[PDB]
Amino acid sequence: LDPMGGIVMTNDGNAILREIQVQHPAAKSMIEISRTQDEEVGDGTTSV
Amino acid sequence: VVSQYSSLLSPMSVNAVMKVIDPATATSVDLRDIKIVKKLGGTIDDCELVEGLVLTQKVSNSGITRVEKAKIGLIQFCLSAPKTDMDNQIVVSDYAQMDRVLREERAYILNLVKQIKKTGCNVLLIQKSILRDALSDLALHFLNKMKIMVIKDIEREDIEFICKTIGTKPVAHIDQFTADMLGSAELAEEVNLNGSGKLLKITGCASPGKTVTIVVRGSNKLVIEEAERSIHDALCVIRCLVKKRALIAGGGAPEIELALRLTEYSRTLSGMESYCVRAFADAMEVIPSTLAENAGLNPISTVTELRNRHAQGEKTAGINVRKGGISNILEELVVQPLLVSVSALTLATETVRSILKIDDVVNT
Amino acid sequence: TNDGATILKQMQVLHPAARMLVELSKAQDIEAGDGTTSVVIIAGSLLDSCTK
Amino acid sequence: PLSVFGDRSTGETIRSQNVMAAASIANIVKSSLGPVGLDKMLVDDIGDVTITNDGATILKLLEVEHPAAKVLCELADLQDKEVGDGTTSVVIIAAELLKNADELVKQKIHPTSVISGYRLACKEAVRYINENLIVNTDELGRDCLINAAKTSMSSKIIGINGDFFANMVVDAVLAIKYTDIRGQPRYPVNSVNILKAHGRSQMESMLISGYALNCVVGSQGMPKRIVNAKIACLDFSLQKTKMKLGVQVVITDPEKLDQIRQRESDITKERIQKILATGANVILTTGGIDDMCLKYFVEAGAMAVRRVLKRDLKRIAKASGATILSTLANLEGEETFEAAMLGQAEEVVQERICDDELILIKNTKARTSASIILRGANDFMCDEMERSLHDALCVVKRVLESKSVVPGGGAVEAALSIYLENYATSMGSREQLAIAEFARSLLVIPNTLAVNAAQDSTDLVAKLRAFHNEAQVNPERKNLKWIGLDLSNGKPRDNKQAGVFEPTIVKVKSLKFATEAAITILRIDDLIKLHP
Amino acid sequence: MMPTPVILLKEGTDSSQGIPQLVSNISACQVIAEAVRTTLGPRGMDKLIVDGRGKATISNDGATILKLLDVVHPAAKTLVDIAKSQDAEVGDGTTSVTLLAAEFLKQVKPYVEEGLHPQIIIRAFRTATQLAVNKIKEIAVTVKKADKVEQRKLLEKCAMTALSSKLISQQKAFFAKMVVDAVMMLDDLLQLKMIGIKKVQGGALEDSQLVAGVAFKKTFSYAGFEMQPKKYHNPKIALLNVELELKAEKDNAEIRVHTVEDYQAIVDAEWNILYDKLEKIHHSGAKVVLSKLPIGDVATQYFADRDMFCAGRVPEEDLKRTMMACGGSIQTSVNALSADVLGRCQVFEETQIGGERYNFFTGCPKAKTCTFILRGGAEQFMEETERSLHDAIMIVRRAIKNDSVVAGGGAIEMELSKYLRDYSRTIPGKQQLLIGAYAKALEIIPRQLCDNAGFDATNILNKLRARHAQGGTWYGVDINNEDIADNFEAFVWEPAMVRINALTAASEAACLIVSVDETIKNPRSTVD
Amino acid sequence: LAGEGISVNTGPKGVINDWRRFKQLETEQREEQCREMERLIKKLSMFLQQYRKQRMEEMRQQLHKGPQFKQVFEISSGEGFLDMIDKEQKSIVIMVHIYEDGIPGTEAMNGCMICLAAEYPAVKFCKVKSSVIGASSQFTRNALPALLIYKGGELIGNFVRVTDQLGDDFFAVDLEAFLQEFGLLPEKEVLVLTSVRNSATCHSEDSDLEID
Amino acid sequence: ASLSLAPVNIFKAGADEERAETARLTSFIGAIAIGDLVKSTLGPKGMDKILLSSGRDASLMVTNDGATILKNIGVD
Ligand SMILES: Nc1ncnc2c1ncn2[C@@H]1O[C@H](COP(=O)(O)OP(=O)(O)O)[C@@H](O)[C@H]1O
Ligand SMILES: Nc1ncnc2c1ncn2[C@@H]1O[C@H](COP(=O)(O)OP(=O)(O)O)[C@@H](O)[C@H]1O
Ligand SMILES: Nc1ncnc2c1ncn2[C@@H]1O[C@H](COP(=O)(O)OP(=O)(O)O)[C@@H](O)[C@H]1O
Ligand SMILES: [Mg+2]
Ligand SMILES: [Mg+2]
Ligand SMILES: [Mg+2]
Ligand SMILES: [Mg+2]
Repeated sequence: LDPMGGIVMTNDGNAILREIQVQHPAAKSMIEISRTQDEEVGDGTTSV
Repeated sequence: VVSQYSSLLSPMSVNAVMKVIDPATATSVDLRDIKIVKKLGGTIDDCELVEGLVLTQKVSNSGITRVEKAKIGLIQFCLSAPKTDMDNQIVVSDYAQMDRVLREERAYILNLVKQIKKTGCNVLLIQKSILRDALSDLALHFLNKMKIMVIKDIEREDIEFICKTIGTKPVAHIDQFTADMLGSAELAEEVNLNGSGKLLKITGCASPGKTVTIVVRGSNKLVIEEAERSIHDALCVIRCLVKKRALIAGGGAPEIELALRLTEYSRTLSGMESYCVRAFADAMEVIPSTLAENAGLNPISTVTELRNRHAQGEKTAGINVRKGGISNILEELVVQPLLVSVSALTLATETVRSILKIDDVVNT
Repeated sequence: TNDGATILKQMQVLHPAARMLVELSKAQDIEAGDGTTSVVIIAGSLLDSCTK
Repeated sequence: PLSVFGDRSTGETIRSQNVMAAASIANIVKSSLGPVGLDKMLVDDIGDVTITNDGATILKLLEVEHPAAKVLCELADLQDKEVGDGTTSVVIIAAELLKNADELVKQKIHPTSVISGYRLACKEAVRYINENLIVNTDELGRDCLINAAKTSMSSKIIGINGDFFANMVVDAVLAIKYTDIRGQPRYPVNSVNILKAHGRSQMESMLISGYALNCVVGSQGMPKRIVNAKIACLDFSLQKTKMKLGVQVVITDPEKLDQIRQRESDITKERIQKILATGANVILTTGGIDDMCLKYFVEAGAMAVRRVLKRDLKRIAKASGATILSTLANLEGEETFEAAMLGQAEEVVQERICDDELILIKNTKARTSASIILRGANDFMCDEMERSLHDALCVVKRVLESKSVVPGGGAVEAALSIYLENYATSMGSREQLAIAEFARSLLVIPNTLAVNAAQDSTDLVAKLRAFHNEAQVNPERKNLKWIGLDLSNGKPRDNKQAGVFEPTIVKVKSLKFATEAAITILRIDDLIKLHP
Repeated sequence: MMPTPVILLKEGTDSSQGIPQLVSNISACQVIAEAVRTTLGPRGMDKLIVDGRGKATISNDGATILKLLDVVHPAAKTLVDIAKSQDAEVGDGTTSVTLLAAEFLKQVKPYVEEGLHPQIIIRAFRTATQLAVNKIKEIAVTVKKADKVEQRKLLEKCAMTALSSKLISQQKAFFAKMVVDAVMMLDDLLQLKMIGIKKVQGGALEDSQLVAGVAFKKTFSYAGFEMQPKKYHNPKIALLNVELELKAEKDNAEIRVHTVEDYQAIVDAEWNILYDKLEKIHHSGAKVVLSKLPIGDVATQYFADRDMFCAGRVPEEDLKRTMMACGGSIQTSVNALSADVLGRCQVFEETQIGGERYNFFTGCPKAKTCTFILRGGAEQFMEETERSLHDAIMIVRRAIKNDSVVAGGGAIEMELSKYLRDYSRTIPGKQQLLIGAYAKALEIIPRQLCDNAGFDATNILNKLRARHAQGGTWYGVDINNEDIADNFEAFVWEPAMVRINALTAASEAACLIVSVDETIKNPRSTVD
Repeated sequence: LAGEGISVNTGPKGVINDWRRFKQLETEQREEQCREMERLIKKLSMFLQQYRKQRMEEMRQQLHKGPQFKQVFEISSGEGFLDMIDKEQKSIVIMVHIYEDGIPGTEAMNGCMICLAAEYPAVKFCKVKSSVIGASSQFTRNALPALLIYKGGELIGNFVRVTDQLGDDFFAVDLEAFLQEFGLLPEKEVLVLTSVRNSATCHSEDSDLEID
Repeated sequence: ASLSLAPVNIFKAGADEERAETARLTSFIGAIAIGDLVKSTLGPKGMDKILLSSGRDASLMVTNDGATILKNIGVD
């Protein structure tokens, strides 16, 4: 449930992790890892 | 705090004062002739006594630095498009007029720069301007192409100091800009302070003026401020030595001598004024007590020893901190000018007399 | 700082007598340039004697 | 009685408060020293995250209220600015000096005596370092530079990859060497443009034999690669010509308006044609380029890059031999562009780096430049890599400028402590104690190194001190001066043979700055804190 | 850290562990120590502490100061506890224990910061303390003569040394003689309740006196008391635990009569009961009557008619002291008042002391009790005088138990430091550093003495160290002469058990503080 | 009761420190009291026409692209609000949102600010509860949803009851257009996706310099 | 110096102290005010006063007696 009101239905790892807001900075590091993996090759987000 | 660096600072301050005055026929020192420049970084051991001037402004004409046999010129007009004092406009009603406007602006700027260059000038200082553009990019480019250092944003209040140091005469219009109104210098370079900033140094001036600049360095800002204050204290001491050239011992010797002699003077008097003068002497006896304190010595024993030694005839007997006791201080090289103790005594007595003539307080 | 004038003028003393002593230190700095602590100490001791 | 609108602290209270503040600052960064040190990870209460080991960065990000702690913070900043290494070491040394000096003061030793002793100890330590502990790099070759870079990068996120990172750093530094007047080869670090981009692993970081730009071509019609580039560096926007404030167009005959409007763009057309007629292939400008001039470049099949940063453009112009042109105006009042104003390079491309593109100017002629593209796992790791890389570059610059190095791993501190302890007996009576305390305080660095490794600090430092005492007593055992600490095994080791080196300037500047800060703080014995 | 939806401990639990919390504990102990730092030595200074109610307690005793401080730090309470322990077991040295413990902790703080295992420090302290105690027991001075004059002089010197740190130090010889006499008049157990401490406002310190007998304040005289004679020259005292007044026979008693004759008989029976008690007391030959329970106005007038003295509601401990001094027995019944249970004193008198009336029982030749009557200008003055006299009395009692003394002024501790350093110089070296730190920490008291006196502690300490090293055992700090002197020859004597207990308690506190590594504070419940 | 001409001497002088003690506190309090008074009371007393481009603006407004999407600054202290509005450069606009948890008309506003923050990095969108500021009872009860706008240290936005001209289903496009109608949103700037970053610090450049 | 006009405060909150000037001034003002109030009710042609009790009872009396006038007034 997007905070702007939309709904995102997916099993892609990058979108799911991007839509989540976290406070612990280690979680932020992991989310940035997901984003980097998505941008570099476009697959293997959940795997990484 | 600079007691450790005194071995460097004290000759520097003495030289600085002796540089800006005539050793004979001088009755005062204008300390505004000794400009203090504070630059963060380094240690106080890096303090310098540059005899030219130091400008914190950066060189606009990047790519050219360290000119030798410089002919510095100081200008007070602007190197930009023409602009009269009264409000002006240029009306264009033809494309040829547009082309001519651009061409004529270029030609005017080029003529200005060529007239500056024809005089042999190679360093240009430009006074700061607000209403009009002090230095257009076109003029800067032309100056660069003619191998001239350009240094803009010179403060108005620094013009007198710069002219007295370098020897340049300010030029407020291009018509009067001639060779005779230039300043000759041996070297004018920009030096970086090991990553702590860039200073512009003009060292070596034909017919140098009576000004010096002291560059203060330190690890942090607080010690630099304190070093500046201490250097100013040394300069003020030398100035006090310039006028009323008299010297007395330090170490609390004048205070204890005052206490003893004024005690005798009070004993020669009678009435309530005898008590008042006795109190005055006892009050003057406080500085030797404070000096004996703060040093680990016993204040009472040290003060009594001072009084006894001065009664014996030792006028120069004072508190010695190096040997942890009392001894002659003229052999400890602890001396101060007379117009320090005299001034302090006179001003303190005047202030006390003023305060004693007060008997009420009214809010407002 | 160790300068007497700087110490005195850097703190708001709020008392009229203290303000006049601050002005005294400033004047001593103007005429002499040092002894700013000594002059204030002398004035304080003089007034302390004036008490008795 | 005072009637001062504020708070006053006097005597041992303010001294102890200052010492506590300095000790707190030291203890903040004490855990990030040495190869067994570990990084910190700050949050800037808006979600921003900064993972770092650099002491200067940590102390700069933190907000500090106590004045003495501030003094240590700008000490760290100054040590970073003047040297670029040993920031944590100098902070720790200053705080330990302050603590021991305050203990001496509490023992009813006058602070001025402590200050004099500290000054004498600092001078003698610098003299002893310069006379006994220096190692010349002339007889070492490239190995000393490599080992210095590796030592600098230990304790950083690039420590294990030192075998590759040190080679890259040394090549980058040697690529930008220049000898100035008076024949002193200066190495202008900060001319190596560090570019970060997440993506491939650390080992895929590239050292560019040229220059790297973080900008792309302005139009998609232009070619993305030119083989023999003739770079034209400009410092003015290429847009429609607009009259200045002092020029105003007033039309009384309508027949001239079209000519005016046409000239408004034909002026820039003519400027572009003049620039291009010289054979220029790559045009870099600090200002902007509108669509018309972009199309003009497109038709010529030439590069055009807008909004180029001034420093990057200056570096490119210096490397390629081009001259920055803020305007087209010769000394004849005309508008011309000489062909000699063009730089050259062996290739200019727009490569793709993790779904993004950047421009590489490969193998510029008339000067060799360098740039490093760091590839990490995310932004934080790239930032820490960049900070560590800058530290290594500064260390290599210091080593190459002044050819003296000293062994690392706390060998210098132990030797200084032994020498100063033996030397304090020959100066004064109370400054003797001050110099002894200075010597004892100098031992904090090996102690922190050992503690961070979870090893027996007491025994290890005792063995180090015994080795250095034997070195300083027996004339024929002078090879033991290099015995430092090996943190991996927790045993003393000859660091000179091992390959642990530091610039001498690091130790000298750290000692001087720490002594000055300790003297500055030790002067305070009374604090007035006025109400705001 | 993660939210962990169901947290382990109760919310608000505070935990601290590792080296930082131990360093914090050491710092807290230092803070506690510096509160009583300036109270040590003949140049000591008193401290004023005001509680919430506004009452001020001026004191020089370290234990009192620490008790009045509301310490809540778990590590810092150990110093207060060991101060209380030293006060309880010995009664003197309540500041030395705190100074020694804090100095031990400060000296071993650097090694704690280097990651040294605390068990090694604890073992080093145990070894050093055992060695120091053995050395003290070996070198303590004792006399195998048991001379009464020598014993009295030794006790007087010990009392003077104990008293030469308080505001009564000007009259320390006077008060030491008084204390020694009072203690020697105790019989065999040296009970403190057998020494009375009376504080009367007004008058100088030299006006304070010790009564070889018992004395107490006049207690709520009834009507007719001023008609009784206030001086006797060989009275017999009738110590009673009896209510001598007209009252109901019993709480549950009830009288039922149906004739006016029986009514009059009952009234006369009550009066005759009271008069029978009074006549039984009077016929015993006693002249002074003391009762723990009240004595009514009827009895007061009855005794005044017979030229007798009566005083009811006498405090129980005052009655016990009177019994011990005069040699009678407290009687709950007056049916058998034989000469055995009647006290006897040479002189009884009621005199005025500072606006109050006090009853004096002097001339008792077999008294096993005393009564100090202290004078001063303020209530805190009498309280501090009483505290100082309590310290002196405890010291004198301990010296009575065993007359083994060591020189004061830090001489014993400098000797111990030299011995411990010499011992530590012959061991492998991990323990050597800690034992040397202990020996250096033992130097705190002479340094504190010099600092309080305004000396230069470093020069005096160097001179003391050289003197002890080159030969000489009892060289301490001579406060008056700004120098060092043989404190044994200067009669600065101190019972050995004082230093023994000080070292033992300080070592125990330091070991306990060092051992702890984690501090957990469960949240306060019912703050209210 | 006479002698009213007291002309007090030193009482106020002798208590000058204690008088300043609470005078400075009162000045600090009335600082935020006057800052808030400028908002309270005064406004509390009371087919191109169909936006063809609204949809397409909505789709390419979903261009977070970079790292995460961040959140509006939450202010939990009135002094925090005062010393952040007092500080910071006055060139760029500061927008403040007032809200109370639970009341409708809030989540849509927060989403609109979140979407607009990406569009305009210059703006300083932030939100704060009315409880901490010290709003009046009426303002808390029926004036909570308001877009406070500050620029240059003075009020530029005078908007309360934003739902009246926006409803409860307004999107970021609606709020952006409504604000641009009054010319308060700073104009957009051309932006490109950097790799991640280039710069590290700014100091003495010491660029390349070829010398003989 | 003075008990009240000293840098350290020696009083409880609410305690006061009036030195020679203020003590004499207050004493004279109070005494003169009492004298002027009770006077004008003196001699054959003196007049009376109205005493309104401010309490709940609001008792009312008119008197020429000086003692009764001075009794029923709240005097500080
Ligand atoms: N080496 C010294 N030995 C003894 N007395 C000294 C020495 N140096 C300075 N003094 C004394 O200390 C006093 C204070 O001087 P200083 O603190 O420098 O300025 P100020 O007079 O304003 O306090 C002077 O009156 C001087 O006599
Ligand atoms: N290989 C090594 N073996 C032992 N010690 C080392 C080694 N490499 C570095 N050290 C030591 O670890 C310390 C790390 O210093 P560092 O914290 O990186 O300096 P800075 O204060 O600039 O961060 C250095 O003082 C160095 O002596
Ligand atoms: N006349 C004296 N000369 C030197 N030292 C003394 C003298 N009298 C007492 N002392 C020292 O004072 C210390 C005890 O001080 P005091 O305050 O009386 O008891 P506490 O040990 O509770 O502080 C002892 O260590 C003793 O050595
Ligand atoms: Mg997949
Ligand atoms: Mg001076
Ligand atoms: Mg480093
Ligand atoms: Mg005692």
